Amino acid sequence: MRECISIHVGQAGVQIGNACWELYCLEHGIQPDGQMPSDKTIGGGDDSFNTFFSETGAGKHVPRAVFVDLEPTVIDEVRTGTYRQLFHPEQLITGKEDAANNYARGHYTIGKEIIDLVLDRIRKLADQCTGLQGFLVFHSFGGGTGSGFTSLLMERLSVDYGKKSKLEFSIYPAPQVSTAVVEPYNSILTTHTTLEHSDCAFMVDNEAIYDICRRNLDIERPTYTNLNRLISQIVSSITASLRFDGALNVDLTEFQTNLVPYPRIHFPLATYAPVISAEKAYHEQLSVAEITNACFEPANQMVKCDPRHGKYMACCLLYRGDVVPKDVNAAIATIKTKRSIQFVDWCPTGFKVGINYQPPTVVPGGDLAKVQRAVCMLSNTTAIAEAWARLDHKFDLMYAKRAFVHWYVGEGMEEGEFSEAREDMAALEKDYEEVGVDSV
Amino acid sequence: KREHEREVIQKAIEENNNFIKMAKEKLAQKMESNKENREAHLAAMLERLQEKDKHAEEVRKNKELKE
Amino acid sequence: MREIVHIQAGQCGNQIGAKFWEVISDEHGIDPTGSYHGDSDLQLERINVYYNEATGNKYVPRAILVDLEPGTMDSVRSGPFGQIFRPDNFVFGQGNNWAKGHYTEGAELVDSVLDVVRKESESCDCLQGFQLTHSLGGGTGSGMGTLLISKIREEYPDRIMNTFSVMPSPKVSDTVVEPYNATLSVHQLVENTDETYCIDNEALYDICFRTLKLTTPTYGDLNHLVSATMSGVTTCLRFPGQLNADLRKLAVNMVPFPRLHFFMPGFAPLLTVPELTQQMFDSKNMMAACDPRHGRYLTVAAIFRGRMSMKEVDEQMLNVQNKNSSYFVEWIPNNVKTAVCDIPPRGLKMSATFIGNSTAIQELFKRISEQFTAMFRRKAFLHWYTGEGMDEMEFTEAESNMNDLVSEYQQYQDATAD
Ligand SMILES: Nc1nc2c(ncn2[C@@H]2O[C@H](COP(=O)(O)OP(=O)(O)OP(=O)(O)O)[C@@H](O)[C@H]2O)c(=O)[nH]1
Ligand SMILES: Nc1nc2c(ncn2[C@@H]2O[C@H](COP(=O)(O)OP(=O)(O)O)[C@@H](O)[C@H]2O)c(=O)[nH]1
Ligand SMILES: COc1ccc(N(C)c2nc(Cl)nc3ccsc23)cc1
Ligand SMILES: [Ca+2]
Ligand SMILES: [Mg+2]
Repeated sequence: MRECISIHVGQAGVQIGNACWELYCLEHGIQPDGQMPSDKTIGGGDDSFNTFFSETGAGKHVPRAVFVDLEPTVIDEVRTGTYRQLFHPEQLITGKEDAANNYARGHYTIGKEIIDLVLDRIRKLADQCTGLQGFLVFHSFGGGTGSGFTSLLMERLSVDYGKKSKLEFSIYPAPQVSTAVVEPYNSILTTHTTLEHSDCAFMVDNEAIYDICRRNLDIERPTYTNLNRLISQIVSSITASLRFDGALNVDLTEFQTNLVPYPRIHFPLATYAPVISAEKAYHEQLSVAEITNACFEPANQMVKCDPRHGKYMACCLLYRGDVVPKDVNAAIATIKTKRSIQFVDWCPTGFKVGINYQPPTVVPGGDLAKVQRAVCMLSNTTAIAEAWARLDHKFDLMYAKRAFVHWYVGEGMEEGEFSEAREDMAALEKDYEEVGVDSV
Repeated sequence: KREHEREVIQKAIEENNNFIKMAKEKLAQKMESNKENREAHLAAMLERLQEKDKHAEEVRKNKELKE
Repeated sequence: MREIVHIQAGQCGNQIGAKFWEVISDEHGIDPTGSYHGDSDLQLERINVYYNEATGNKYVPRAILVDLEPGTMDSVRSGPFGQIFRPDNFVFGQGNNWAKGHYTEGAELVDSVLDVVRKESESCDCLQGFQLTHSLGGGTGSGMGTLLISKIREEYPDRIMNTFSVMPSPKVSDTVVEPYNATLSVHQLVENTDETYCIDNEALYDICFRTLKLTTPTYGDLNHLVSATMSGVTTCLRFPGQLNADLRKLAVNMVPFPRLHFFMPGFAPLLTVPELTQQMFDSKNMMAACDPRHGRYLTVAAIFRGRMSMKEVDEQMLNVQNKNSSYFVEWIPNNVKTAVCDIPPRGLKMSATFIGNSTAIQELFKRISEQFTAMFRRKAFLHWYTGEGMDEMEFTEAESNMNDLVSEYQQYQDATAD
């Protein structure tokens, strides 16, 4: 047992969910019809992959997942796509009017009309779990649905499932692929509302992913599909410990103990390597030392910021593939001498290491080269607050003139909700400053 | 020590319950005032549109008086 | 489906309405009979936004035709594609006076039009709202059109009201009461629409005369510009792309304050990707007779149609903003958004359509304010209106509200971040 239920919310969350579940099926040998020939446990089993897939008597392996959107367009492509047989129709939930890039419509006007149905569907998934561990919630900061409906759902989940674990994968906005000018408003509103209801949240900066596709995959102008194939690789690295068995496997919840020193400081920086084109991986094998080194190169981070000018409170390495502890320990030792890794004075400096032997998979027709070993680093660095600073500044430029605020007020929100949300963000930025100051 | 052990678990139950309780009350209050505020905004919008019908009736009346 | 209901009113409204339906029916592969003889299916993926589907695979525009004079209805039905419209959606009466269109003549007929609006609206899976084509200088499209907006807005207060409003110019029409009619309509539009495209007959003429070198341009010459623009600004409503645009998302992202909802459209060419961008931000390609360098951009939406390197579009749009950074308000970050669609308009391999919310639009309203007060401070011609029961205070108030719009546009042009 220890099941995990994934919840995919709004355009970004749904489409990233498509990439992730496709990759999971390839990693576990699950066909588009849901059949898994190597599973001799027909209709059940307590295997590692069963944390993410349930099984029917007919041998079908079904994602423990719900897709929710306030309009039908994006989820309809799942209903008619390559993996349509994978999902029971009740797992794919759509309204008719989206949030129109408006947090207040996602949280209140449109969102409140479908929230009870969404919790009914989630409840049906939970009732099939013998040991439910928690939820993984995928959404954008910037969309009206990803921000407003997600925070409504997180509030309702805290009520309906006590303090059962809730983790987030959150898409931080970038000008290169953003869709709305009010994304800073929606980001601050949802970050404020969700902060108490989330235990751990992985921010993915679309500009960082966009740059990695351009720099390392030689993609001239990356699309959502390019970004999502890379994002799903990072999500897969983080969830690999939950989905695979392993002597050196370390549970994600055990990394969380180290990553979260105070409830509000729960935003780990993810760095992933190697991201390399097929043309360049050819006759070029990257060693454990090389991919580990790449985790301390800021250009490989999921969030643009500079950990060299911040302090570390934790550092975790999640390896997959042909890796043994001896190579890892050797790579870390040289890195410590050669790199700018400053820890805060109140936490130990060792690196926590997990190794899963199943090597990374790539989606056919993708851009990533298939490699023998990969690593995702998860670090708690004060540097991640820069991303809050950039967003809070953009929020402030517009809010001082109250630009666009009438669209939220017209849906029933009050100005005090904006300032209350911005004050929490200011206090968050200050929390990150304080944890970095030396003890007395 | 046994007394302290059950007081610890009762305290854990009480905090978890109180958190659930306050979250439930917080959004119930939030959705209530959101519904009021949106309705007040729509009510004001109609009330000014209706004043436009009152004024349009008066306009036709004044035209009749001009005959 | 996210349906738009289209309404065209008065002399000008029905003319530009037909051309819009001609141009987008051609772009989506619909003939005058309503049948689909189309090459690609991108044309049909979002076709329900603007077309009702009929038995036998007929596509009927969700369009309603209105006029207080029966003549222009006949030309529409006789005009190209006249058989595509649903015959019940014609509503006609039996005089260039706003008061007659809004209060006395237009009121007599407005209840009948709403019945038709209701019928098309009740068949909608999820109504986005409405788009109205009309002139502000006549009597029917101007006066009755704005009455229809109020009555529709009363019944659909949670739908978006969008208009394509044609501003009068002495360069196109000599009727003296145009500045009165325009001012009275603007007074309505400021209060009762969410988005308005200012389609300026002055700019359309100036484009034809100077850019297109027509000594005497016709209403046919002017409307060819209008159809290209209307095709451009609706692109992201009609086709699948990286953004799921609809009328509400357009309003939310373009309108920072409720009253500042009057857009300058632009089109290019009237080419290279750098040139399209350069021309599109050029005053000579604006459909509203305003110079953007005389104001500042609150928000901008740009649409590139045709086949081209989107990498190059991205760089050129970043380039124009960096080099013209003074003309974009600094307190709205990233206020320019670009969309790209593969199908170009008819006759063009590449085009750029521009939608700007610029404080320079105040020049348009200032021009009308001059022509208005030139008459009102003489109390000239008021009898056409006070004879219908209107009060002087009403002209003062409509004048005063439009004066307020220009001040507000000037207030945010001068605002700064620090
Ligand atoms: N990485 C990635 N980001 C996406 C994707 N789709 C949307 N986004 C991001 O999400 C932000 C907007 O939120 P959306 O999820 O698209 O909006 P929504 O959730 O559908 O909510 P609505 O506004 O009501 O439609 C944009 O800034 C995009 O950068 C995607 O497929 N992959
Ligand atoms: N640009 C443009 N303006 C027009 C057109 N038709 C009328 N107008 C303007 O509209 C004003 C008169 O409105 P009118 O069309 O007579 O309204 P209606 O007769 O009630 O439908 C004049 O000032 C014209 O400048 C047109 O086809 N193109
Ligand atoms: C200022 O930032 C924005 C401006 C506009 C939009 N939206 C919703 C659009 N809607 C339509 Cl119909 N077309 C276009 C074309 C380019 S953007 C756009 C989004 C953000
Ligand atoms: Ca099994
Ligand atoms: Mg959406």
